[PDB]
Amino acid sequence: SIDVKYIGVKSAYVSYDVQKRTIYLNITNTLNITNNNYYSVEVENITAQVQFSKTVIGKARLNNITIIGPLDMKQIDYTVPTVIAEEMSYMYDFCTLISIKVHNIVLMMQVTVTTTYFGHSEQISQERYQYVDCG
Amino acid sequence: SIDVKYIGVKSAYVSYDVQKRTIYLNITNTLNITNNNYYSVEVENITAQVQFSKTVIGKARLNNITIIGPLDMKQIDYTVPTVIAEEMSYMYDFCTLISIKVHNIVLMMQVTVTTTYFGHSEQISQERYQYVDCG
Amino acid sequence: SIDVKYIGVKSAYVSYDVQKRTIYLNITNTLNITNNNYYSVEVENITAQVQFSKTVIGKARLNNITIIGPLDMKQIDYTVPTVIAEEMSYMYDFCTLISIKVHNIVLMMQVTVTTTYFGHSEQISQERYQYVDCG
Ligand SMILES: *[C@@H]1O[C@H](CO)[C@@H](O)[C@H](O)[C@H]1NC(C)=O
Ligand SMILES: *[C@@H]1O[C@H](CO)[C@@H](O)[C@H](O)[C@H]1NC(C)=O
Ligand SMILES: *[C@@H]1O[C@H](CO)[C@@H](O)[C@H](O)[C@H]1NC(C)=O
Ligand SMILES: *[C@@H]1O[C@H](CO)[C@@H](O)[C@H](O)[C@H]1NC(C)=O
Ligand SMILES: *[C@@H]1O[C@H](CO)[C@@H](O)[C@H](O)[C@H]1NC(C)=O
Ligand SMILES: *[C@@H]1O[C@H](CO)[C@@H](O)[C@H](O)[C@H]1NC(C)=O
Ligand SMILES: *[C@@H]1O[C@H](CO)[C@@H](O)[C@H](O)[C@H]1NC(C)=O
Ligand SMILES: *[C@@H]1O[C@H](CO)[C@@H](O)[C@H](O)[C@H]1NC(C)=O
Ligand SMILES: *[C@@H]1O[C@H](CO)[C@@H](O)[C@H](O)[C@H]1NC(C)=O
Ligand SMILES: *[C@@H]1O[C@H](CO)[C@@H](O)[C@H](O)[C@H]1NC(C)=O
Ligand SMILES: *[C@@H]1O[C@H](CO)[C@@H](O)[C@H](O)[C@H]1NC(C)=O
Ligand SMILES: *[C@@H]1O[C@H](CO)[C@@H](O)[C@H](O)[C@H]1NC(C)=O
Repeated sequence: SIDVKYIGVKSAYVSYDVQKRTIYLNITNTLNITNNNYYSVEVENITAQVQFSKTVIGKARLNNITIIGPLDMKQIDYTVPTVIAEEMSYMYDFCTLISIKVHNIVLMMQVTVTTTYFGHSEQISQERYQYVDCG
Repeated sequence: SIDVKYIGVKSAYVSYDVQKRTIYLNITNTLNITNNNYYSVEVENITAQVQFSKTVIGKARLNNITIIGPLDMKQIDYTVPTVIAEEMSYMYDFCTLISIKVHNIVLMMQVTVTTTYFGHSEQISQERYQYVDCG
Repeated sequence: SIDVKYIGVKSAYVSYDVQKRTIYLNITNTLNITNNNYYSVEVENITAQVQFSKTVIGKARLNNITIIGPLDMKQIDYTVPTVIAEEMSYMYDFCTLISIKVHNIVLMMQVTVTTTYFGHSEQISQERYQYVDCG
């Protein structure tokens, strides 16, 4: 949330990179670094805080009632066939893949019916994704 | 949340990288580093905090009632066949894969019906993902 | 949450890397490092804190009632066949795999019906994932 990077290959503060087939002959490198860093993140100052929830019921009739959670899956159908016939023939199935429901990165976080939240929360993702490398 | 990186190959503060087929002849490297780092993360100051929940019921009729959790799976069908016939033929199935429901990284975190939360919580993911490398 | 890295190959503070087929002849490396690090993470200051939950019932009728947990699996069907016939033929199944429901990394954390939470909690994942390397 402050100093988040995505760095492909090389990361450095001071880099004297030298690579194939070079001459580094009579150099006189000199450095003088002062890199102070003061972090005061998420410092808080609270005198009072109240999280109050009340429920009063009385002399009431509560008939057929449903409270359903956030995500519901019902009557979901995946009906993928694969019929292959061959009579005096040549078939060369190379790098053939059939992909059905699939995830890689799944993060859920208090997806509820009732929630009273105070504070800090976050979700950070960094990857190098690559599905198929079919050479 | 502060200093999160994704670094591909090389990470350094001061790097004098030298690589194939080079001459590093008469150099006079010199360094002088002051790298102070002060972290005061998540320091808090609370005098009072109350998490209050009450429930009062009375002289009430509560008939057929359902409270369902966040995620419900019902009547879910995966019906993938694979019929392969061959009569005097050649078939060369190379690198063939059939993928049905599958996860890699799954993190859940207090996905509830009722939640009273105070404080800090987060979810961080860093990977190098690669599904198929079919050379 | 502070200094989390994902570093591919090399990690260093001061690195004088030298690699194949090089001459490191008359160098005069010199260092002077002061790398103070002060961490005061998660220091707290509380005078009072109350987690209060009460439930009062009285002279009420509670008929057919269900409270269901967060995740419910019902009537889930996986019906994948694999019929292979062959009459005077050649079949070369190489690197063939059938994948049904499967996980690698699964972390759950107090996904409940009722929860009163105070403090800190998090979930961190770092990997090098690779499903199939079929050379
Ligand atoms: C630097 O090095 C080269 C070597 O080829 C030399 O000829 C030259 O006199 C040097 N200079 C100093 C200032 O040392
Ligand atoms: C290097 O940095 C320090 C930091 O104050 C300074 O006092 C000094 O003059 C600088 N130069 C040299 C040659 O040390
Ligand atoms: C708020 O400021 C500082 C904390 O950073 C502290 O000196 C002061 O007393 C705090 N206020 C109260 C009411 O505690
Ligand atoms: C509502 O009540 C009737 C009978 O009073 C019942 O048949 C029906 O199933 C109830 N509603 C639901 C959604 O179940
Ligand atoms: C640096 O090294 C080279 C070696 O080829 C030499 O000729 C040169 O005189 C040197 N210079 C100093 C200042 O040492
Ligand atoms: C190096 O850094 C220190 C830090 O204060 C400084 O006193 C000094 O002058 C710098 N230079 C040398 C050559 O030490
Ligand atoms: C808030 O500020 C500092 C803690 O960082 C402390 O000196 C002060 O007493 C705190 N306030 C109370 C009411 O404790
Ligand atoms: C509601 O009540 C009736 C009878 O009073 C019952 O048949 C029905 O199943 C109830 N509702 C549900 C959703 O079960
Ligand atoms: C550095 O080493 C080389 C060896 O080839 C030499 O010729 C040169 O005089 C040296 N320089 C110093 C300053 O030692
Ligand atoms: C190295 O660092 C120290 C730290 O204060 C400093 O006193 C000194 O002058 C620096 N240089 C040398 C050559 O020691
Ligand atoms: C809050 O600040 C510091 C702790 O960091 C301490 O001196 C002070 O007494 C704390 N407050 C109370 C009420 O204890
Ligand atoms: C509700 O009550 C009736 C009889 O009073 C019963 O048949 C029914 O099964 C109840 N509801 C549920 C969901 O079981």
